[PDB]
Amino acid sequence: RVLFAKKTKVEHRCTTNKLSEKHEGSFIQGAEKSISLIRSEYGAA
Amino acid sequence: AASGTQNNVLRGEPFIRGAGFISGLSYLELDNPAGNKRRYSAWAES
Repeated sequence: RVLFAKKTKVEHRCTTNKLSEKHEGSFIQGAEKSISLIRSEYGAA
Repeated sequence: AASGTQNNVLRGEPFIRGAGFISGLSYLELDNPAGNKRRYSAWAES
């Protein structure tokens, strides 16, 4: 302002950015086998 | 929006060749994968 004349200018600006990525997992595998022989029929148990 | 797909198919075909006891081991495969010890002994005796 100079002296009548008056001037005023105000500017405001804000920005915000956010990113969140999360991944959690588990996989399990297990195999077991057997084999046997027996050299009366009652013993088959 | 949420969508879920469930699909599980398990089929068994036991072969027990005990004339009458042969069908027991085949029928026992429904929900019971492991063979019964007593039923196995009965089939062995047969």
